[PDB]
Amino acid sequence: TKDGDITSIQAMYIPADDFTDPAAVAAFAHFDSTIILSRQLAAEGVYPAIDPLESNSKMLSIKYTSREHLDIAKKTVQTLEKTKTLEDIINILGFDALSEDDKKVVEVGRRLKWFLTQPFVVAEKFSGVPGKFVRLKDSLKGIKTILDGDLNHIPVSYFSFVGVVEEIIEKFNLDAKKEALKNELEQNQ
Amino acid sequence: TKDGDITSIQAMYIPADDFTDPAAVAAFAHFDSTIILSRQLAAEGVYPAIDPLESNSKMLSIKYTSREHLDIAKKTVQTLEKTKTLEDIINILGFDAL
Amino acid sequence: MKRKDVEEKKQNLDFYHNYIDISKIKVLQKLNEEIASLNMLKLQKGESHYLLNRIIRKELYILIDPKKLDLFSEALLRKLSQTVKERIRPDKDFVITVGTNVDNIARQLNLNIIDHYDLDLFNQIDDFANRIGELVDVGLNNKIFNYVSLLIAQSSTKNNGGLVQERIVPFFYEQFVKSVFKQELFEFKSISVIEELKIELQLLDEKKKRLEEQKKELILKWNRARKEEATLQSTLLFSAFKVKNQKSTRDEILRLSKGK
Amino acid sequence: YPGDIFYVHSSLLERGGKYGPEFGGGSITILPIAQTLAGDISGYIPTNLISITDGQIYTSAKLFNEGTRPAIDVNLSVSRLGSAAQSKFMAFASSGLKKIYTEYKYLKRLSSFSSKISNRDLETLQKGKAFE
Amino acid sequence: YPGDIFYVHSSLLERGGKYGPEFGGGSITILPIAQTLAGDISGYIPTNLISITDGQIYTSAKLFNEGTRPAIDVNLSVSRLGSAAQSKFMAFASSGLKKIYTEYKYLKRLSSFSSKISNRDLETLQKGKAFE
Repeated sequence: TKDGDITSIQAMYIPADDFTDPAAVAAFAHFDSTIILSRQLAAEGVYPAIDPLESNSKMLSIKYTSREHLDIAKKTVQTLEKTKTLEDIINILGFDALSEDDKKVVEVGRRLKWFLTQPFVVAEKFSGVPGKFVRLKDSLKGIKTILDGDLNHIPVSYFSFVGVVEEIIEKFNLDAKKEALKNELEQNQ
Repeated sequence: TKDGDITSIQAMYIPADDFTDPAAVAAFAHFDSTIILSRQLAAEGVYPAIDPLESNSKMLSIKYTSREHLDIAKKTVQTLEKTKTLEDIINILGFDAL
Repeated sequence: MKRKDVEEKKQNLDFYHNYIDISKIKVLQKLNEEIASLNMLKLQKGESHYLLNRIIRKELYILIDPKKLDLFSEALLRKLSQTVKERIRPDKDFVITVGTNVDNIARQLNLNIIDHYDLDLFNQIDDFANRIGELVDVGLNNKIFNYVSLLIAQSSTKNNGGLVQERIVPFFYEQFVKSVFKQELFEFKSISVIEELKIELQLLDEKKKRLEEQKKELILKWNRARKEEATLQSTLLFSAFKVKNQKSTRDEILRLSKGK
Repeated sequence: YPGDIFYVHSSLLERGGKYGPEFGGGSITILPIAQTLAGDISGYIPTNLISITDGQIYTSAKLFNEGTRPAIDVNLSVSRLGSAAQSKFMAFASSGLKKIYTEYKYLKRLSSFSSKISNRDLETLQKGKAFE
Repeated sequence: YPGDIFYVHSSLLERGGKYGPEFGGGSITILPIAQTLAGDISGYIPTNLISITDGQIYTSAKLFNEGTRPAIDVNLSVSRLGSAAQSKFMAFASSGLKKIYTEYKYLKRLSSFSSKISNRDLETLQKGKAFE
């Protein structure tokens, strides 16, 4: 209302995992968004374990959200789906059974998948690494930058558990400088 | 009791082989040994047509039987299960494939 | 939707699950046979090389489409299209295409299609090898082409998934050289069959996984449906009892309302 | 169904049997018919009637589709009486028919998947086809 | 079942726990037992009880038939307390064993071809069997 905003985030747990249950059906009729956590994603080490394909949000429409945000979201989701399909192909055929387009799609999908992980401020009292609060602008800009494959050279292991996208480039360049120094010192012996 | 023993041997009919029927679930709460008969095994001409793999007894332990009896029973059940597994291979690929 | 039908479906799924293991055993045995034969073929090819040595750029690219059409075959076909677009020129190279897919690929690239065949010809090695040997002898006598290679849209384990390929040429003179060509073609077909058998084993494992997932889904649906039906039946049965005792409830309500 | 739906059928069907000479000396043979829905023999009335009778002859819709006439399911049908209800010549003539039919059915079901069969398998197939 | 079957069990099992020094200072640990039918975890009362306790130990009939005693399925069993319920020495000792057990099961069920990755294959096939 004009007085303010009351936002609600409601946790639902249906015993026996039945989402056609009348309680689940009744509650889903009011949800404007869903955050679905995946056990497979947690097993792979993706934290938070939010599934970006099974979940949905009604705010990804033209009535509210800007066109570029919708384009970025759609491209990210379809790239993740194609990457999953190509990884299923890879696990049987092998990596070098794809063309260059498929390999680029796989690389972009992997970097998108590991870019979505993030450390939490509320969990830094037993993990050491400080948490992050990435603004929407930074998230959109970094996802757009990764989408075009502008960082496909940077190893995938650098992407995990980071905030803004620029920290990836900083870490990569620092490691490259240290490796260059070690190579120069290795040639001096 | 000190006066003697009362042993019971009770026959049950399982409707449509539905072992989760409430009558069967009530009955298994009291059975000390279950002997399960098979219509396929009877149709093969095998009598008394008792299924050795499905049936089990709580008295086939070391508290009541010897080491030799337990070893023989375990080896017999293992051999019967293994030959049951291998019979399908024999039927499909032939007895030479073993 | 009765428990009998669910039991029948689950027994069919379990039978299929066992049969897939049996198929794995059979495929492994056939793979062992194929490898044993291929070792002898390799030794025979080496001996034939030695005996030919005792008795002694236009390329004919030959492409072969995969056995079936699925996601793996489509990916391999697009990789083959990339490779052909890379290392084939329409002026200095001639392409022999068997199967609709590679024929369409060549026609789209407008390469020099000398002749077209049918995929079933590859099923029997003798006829395909004989026709290819006659064609290459005709081409070499006329000096149309120099090098000969074979491409099949099929993954290979030794290449980390790369397409199977080998340049046979280069490496009664005519009879000996023809026999060497035939032995080379036989070896290539045997290698293709070996890789196909390994892929088939992995596909069998995938099929077993799919069967287990189907069984889980069927269990879920049966449980939900039976719960719903049982609850409805119990409520409808109690409806009669609660209807038949309305007067006692109304009289109790009256006498409680009056009370003291 | 009412509470005594089992009683009204058991008391009706137990009136049939063979009687001694002092009590009539006759016999009554009963052939009740029961309908199942999609093969579900787990219904209440089919279960009661199976519990009461001495044997069951099952008719299968799958066997009807396959072309069998009559489409009697031998593997499901049971007759508790057995050769006791047969003449001596008939009992001698039909000693091991059920076993042959069972083996033939198993082999025929697996024939669509198997590739190699022994000579005993060929003779079993011949005998089963002749029996059908 | 009646309409308040969940309340009957929740108000019963919520009386256990650890209490403060001013309110008794002791504890009550509860180990309720529940029976399933042919592995059906999705039953009414079993799923009511799972959603009340702090984890479950699931006993498998397949392991019992195979001869494993105690027949406890590690994959389907949970303990929500985790290392918080273990002593420091036990938490240090048993750190990361469930992951190794699941990896060993995954490898065992999917060995497939005889091709071996590295010595790590023998490492897993050794430590997993030692754990078993």
